[PDB]
Amino acid sequence: GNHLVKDGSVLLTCDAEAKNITWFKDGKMIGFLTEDKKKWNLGSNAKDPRGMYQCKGSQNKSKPLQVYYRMCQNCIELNAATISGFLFAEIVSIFVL
Amino acid sequence: PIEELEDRVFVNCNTSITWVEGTVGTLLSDITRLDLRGIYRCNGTDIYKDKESTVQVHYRMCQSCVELDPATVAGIIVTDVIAT
Amino acid sequence: VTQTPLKTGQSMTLQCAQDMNHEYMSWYRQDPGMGLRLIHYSVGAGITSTTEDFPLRLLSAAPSQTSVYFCASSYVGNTGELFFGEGSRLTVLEDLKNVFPPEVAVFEPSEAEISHTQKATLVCLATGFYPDHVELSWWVNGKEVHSGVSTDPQPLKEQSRYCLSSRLRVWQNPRNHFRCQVQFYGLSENDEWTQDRAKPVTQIVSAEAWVLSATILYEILLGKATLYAVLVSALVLMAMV
Amino acid sequence: LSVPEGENLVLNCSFAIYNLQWFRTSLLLIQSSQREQTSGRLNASLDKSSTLYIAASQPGDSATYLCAVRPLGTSLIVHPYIQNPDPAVYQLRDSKSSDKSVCLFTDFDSQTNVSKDSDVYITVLDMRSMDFKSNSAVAWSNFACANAFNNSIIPEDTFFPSFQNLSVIGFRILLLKVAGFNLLMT
Amino acid sequence: YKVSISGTTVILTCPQYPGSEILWQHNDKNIGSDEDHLSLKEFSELEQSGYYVCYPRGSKPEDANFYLYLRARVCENC
Amino acid sequence: QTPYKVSISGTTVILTCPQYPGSEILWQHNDKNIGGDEDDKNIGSDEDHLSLKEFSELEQSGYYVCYPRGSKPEFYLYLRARVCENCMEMDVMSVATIVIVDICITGGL
Amino acid sequence: LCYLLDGILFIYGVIL
Amino acid sequence: CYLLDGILFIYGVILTA
Ligand SMILES: *[C@@H]1O[C@H](CO)[C@@H](O[C@@H]2O[C@H](CO)[C@@H](O[C@@H]3O[C@H](CO)[C@@H](O)[C@H](O)[C@@H]3O)[C@H](O)[C@H]2NC(C)=O)[C@H](O)[C@H]1NC(C)=O
Ligand SMILES: *[C@@H]1O[C@H](CO)[C@@H](O[C@@H]2O[C@H](CO)[C@@H](O)[C@H](O)[C@H]2NC(C)=O)[C@H](O)[C@H]1NC(C)=O
Ligand SMILES: *[C@@H]1O[C@H](CO)[C@@H](O[C@@H]2O[C@H](CO)[C@@H](O)[C@H](O)[C@H]2NC(C)=O)[C@H](O)[C@H]1NC(C)=O
Ligand SMILES: CC(C)CCC[C@@H](C)[C@H]1CC[C@H]2[C@@H]3CC=C4C[C@@H](O)CC[C@]4(C)[C@H]3CC[C@]12C
Ligand SMILES: CC(C)CCC[C@@H](C)[C@H]1CC[C@H]2[C@@H]3CC=C4C[C@@H](O)CC[C@]4(C)[C@H]3CC[C@]12C
Ligand SMILES: *[C@@H]1O[C@H](CO)[C@@H](O)[C@H](O)[C@H]1NC(C)=O
Ligand SMILES: *[C@@H]1O[C@H](CO)[C@@H](O)[C@H](O)[C@H]1NC(C)=O
Repeated sequence: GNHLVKDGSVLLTCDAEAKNITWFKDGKMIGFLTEDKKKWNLGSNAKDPRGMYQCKGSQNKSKPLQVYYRMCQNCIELNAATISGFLFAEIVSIFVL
Repeated sequence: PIEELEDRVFVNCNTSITWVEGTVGTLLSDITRLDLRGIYRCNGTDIYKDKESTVQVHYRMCQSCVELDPATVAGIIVTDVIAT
Repeated sequence: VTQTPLKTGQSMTLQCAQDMNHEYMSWYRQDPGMGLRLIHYSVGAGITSTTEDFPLRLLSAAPSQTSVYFCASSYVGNTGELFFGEGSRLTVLEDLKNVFPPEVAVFEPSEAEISHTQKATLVCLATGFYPDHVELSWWVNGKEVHSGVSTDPQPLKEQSRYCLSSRLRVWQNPRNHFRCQVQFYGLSENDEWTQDRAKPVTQIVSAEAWVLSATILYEILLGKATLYAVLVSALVLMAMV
Repeated sequence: LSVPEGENLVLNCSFAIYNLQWFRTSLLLIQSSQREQTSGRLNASLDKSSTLYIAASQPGDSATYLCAVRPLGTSLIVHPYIQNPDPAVYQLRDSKSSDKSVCLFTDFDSQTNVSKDSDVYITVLDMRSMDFKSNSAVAWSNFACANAFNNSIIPEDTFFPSFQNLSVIGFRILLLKVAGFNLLMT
Repeated sequence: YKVSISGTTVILTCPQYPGSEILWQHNDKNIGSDEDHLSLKEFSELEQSGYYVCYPRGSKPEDANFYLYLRARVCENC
Repeated sequence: QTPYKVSISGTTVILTCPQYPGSEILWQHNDKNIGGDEDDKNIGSDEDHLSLKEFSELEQSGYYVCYPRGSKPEFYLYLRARVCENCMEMDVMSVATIVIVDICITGGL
Repeated sequence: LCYLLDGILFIYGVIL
Repeated sequence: CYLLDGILFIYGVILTA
């Protein structure tokens, strides 16, 4: 059903034929891949690679894909144990007033 | 030649080793096998008898490496120095 | 040898290609852990279209298949080496209420374990999803790991619900960081499903436990200090101005 | 077959053949009339009118083997030698969003292999990276393991209890200095 | 799609296909969801990271023209 | 026996076969020929080397062989590293040089 | 399994 | 972290003092 685009490193595979794989970044040509490769480099999934990507071969193009990731600006587990830590750190730092 | 140990520079050999010591490493109870730039060589006989096979390797995978852009790590190293 | 890449009764096509001009070319299915069985071979056009691509196609997907696949090629008689390639698994679902995207759980050992054996054990658990078509693959360092891993093909029925577990034993370099995954060849995008309690597509799930979230929380503690430290260090610039 | 590591291993597969291969992938390959094949560490003496040999076995060799025939599987378990069995049971830190607890039993001896309660489920780890191998098993449910690992005869000396990563190793000194300004400004 | 950072409850908007009801093919409504919005509370990254998409009313599993993949976790204050 | 020489720098991976004083230098990797062609740009054809640009740390890892021309498959290399597109190998040997050079330059500062 | 030791680090910085 | 195992003996210097 189309949708040719699908450790911590994240790579996308285009299921097109092995003659041309072409990658569109944010709707524009950004790179070209050879036949010996089968994955597109996004890097570590933690390095905020958020965007909309889509691949093209000899055909027209496939269904566009989009994903979002972050450098963990909101990545927490706030139990009372960590509550003690961050709360005490805050109060002792601010006690300078 | 070399087989999988998920993080190791371990070498799969059927005969003793010949090596250059840039680093010492450690060998298995089976002295033919070695774990840890330095040059470390294996030496085989089973189908090469009257001759030898040889392997020199870059360390298999990485127990101590990470995928990264140094630019996207340079500043995160420079944090502790700008904090000085 | 290369290989790429389901409601009951659905159909699908499998592909395997070679550049070795092999004439003896076949397919192979493996019952995970105990058995491997074969599919008939075709030597050329007209008998059983191109010696290169020899595709495999399903007539009717059934939950009873429950195996992985292999496509093999070789020359006839010169050496005898039946060379193999990679593989993939099937999943046929009595869908809707039975199939869910995998829920994956992974743990860390105790302090006394590491203290007394110096070499820790890590385990991942996944709750099953009717039928018994389950997968599991550990992922560290950028590869699927086969060394030092346990696998049991049957998701242990509990009452019904299921669970399956695998062990990854191993620390002087905490650069090691772990993850657990499961590959679910779920329903395709082109088969029916009622959007209430909606459809899980073929998916791969992730579980991580290496300090599971302590490191991440200590990291976020930075932004809990950096911006305000910079602000108090920069508010003096009014006097500089 | 149940042997520790380092032992000589001989295996027999029972049945003028032209094709035959011992699968771990093909390792044993027979030609039309060749009598000996040698590779890796293994021996192969052939008689079609068929042997494999491991001079010093290792638990990595433990696998299910099959023999292929043409007209004209068998599983092997290889055990470690830990040189110091240390049987022990411990509980594992249960992650959040789970209402279950898991138990572990490891570092025991070969002869000392391992539920009885209404809602507990219980189940070689040839990790050659550690230059030895061990055996392990787990039990999980809803939970102190003292009553959990209770169905099997553990010996009386069993021990009971009472990229981001790279980054987090990085900025320790930056935190030490936010510890600095927030106190040097006083 | 749009997202929010604050708290252990996460929120996202699907502006696609206004004028008709919206249905989600993955992690649809324990969970609150409006006509064009989905609200998730106590989000664990362990079992809820995967493919996401929003479908209009009167649509079949093949009609999507956009797709989303995600992996996130809570902040409780942010 | 002078060994292989493998160098990793940025996205580029190179292999050397100094085992011959001349004659011919041909490469194979995973039962296929590589480096004999030059018209393709992410690999190199060299007087003694096999060159790989943008080495796929996950896919291009395998056995590498050295050839004099005219030979048959029947000194080998098995190569694995993380090359990606900017990563190298900060092995455990240099841990101090990574994590205490900061303190040393701090003390100098 | 070091966070405890950072805890003693904090208390010792406090008493210091 | 474990870097301060010998620095855990700032307990020691106050004992001397
Ligand atoms: C498979 O992959 C590559 C992807 O780069 C294709 O190679 C090159 O594609 C470019 C695209 O611009 C071609 O540029 C040509 O420029 C001039 C303009 O006057 C003209 O010859 C063409 O109209 C075209 O725009 C370029 O020729 C092409 N080939 C090479 C060798 O550089 C490659 O063609 C793809 N394979 C197929 C069968 O398309
Ligand atoms: C494998 O080990 C044996 C034993 O060290 C090596 O045999 C020597 O090889 C050299 C040539 O490299 C001969 O001149 C010596 O006579 C051999 N040794 C003895 C004791 O006679 C063999 O070379 C080793 N393989 C490699 C590649 O170095
Ligand atoms: C097969 O096992 C035997 C165990 O004896 C080994 O036999 C030796 O084979 C060599 C030639 O490879 C002969 O010259 C020796 O005489 C044999 N040994 C003895 C004691 O007679 C042989 O090495 C093994 N093959 C392997 C390990 O590949
Ligand atoms: C870095 C130095 C200055 C330490 C100062 C911050 C201290 C108080 C913080 C930093 C890391 C924190 C720990 C991080 C994670 C955990 C695991 C959790 O299950 C219990 C709380 C616990 C154990 C925290 C306790 C408080 C803690 C030790
Ligand atoms: C949160 C962490 C990781 C970053 C900052 C480190 C914190 C935990 C440490 C660094 C320096 C410490 C302070 C140093 C000095 C004093 C004065 C003493 O009479 C009470 C404790 C107090 C106020 C400490 C509280 C905790 C403190 C602020
Ligand atoms: C055009 O794109 C569509 C997207 O669904 C695809 O199915 C089709 O094969 C493509 N090519 C055509 C119509 O030639
Ligand atoms: C096969 O038979 C031989 C006969 O000596 C025996 O030593 C060996 O252990 C057997 N291998 C098996 C049963 O796997």
